[PDB]
Amino acid sequence: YRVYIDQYAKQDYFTVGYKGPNEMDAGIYYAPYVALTPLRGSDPKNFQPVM
Amino acid sequence: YRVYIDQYAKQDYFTVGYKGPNEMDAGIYYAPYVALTPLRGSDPKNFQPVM
Repeated sequence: YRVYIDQYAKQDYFTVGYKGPNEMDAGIYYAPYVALTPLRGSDPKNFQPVM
Repeated sequence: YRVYIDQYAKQDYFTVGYKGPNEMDAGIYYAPYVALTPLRGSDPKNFQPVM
């Protein structure tokens, strides 16, 4: 058993899981799509940058 | 006669015109001044481009 802490835990528990060898056999999928595309800009009224 | 169609025609008609050899001699003038200067930008509120 790989024991991962849950550092933020409101009560107490343990969740005994499963992870197969595949990334297909999981039980939940985190599927990224686009990752942190940074945007920039500035508003010409005050000329002070936003991001 | 140079017979041009008017492809958007409400009732029907023919307009017999004139165009001289000059482009000074017409009866109406389409005078361009600037042409489709494209403009771009993005509003820093929502960061989504406008054109």
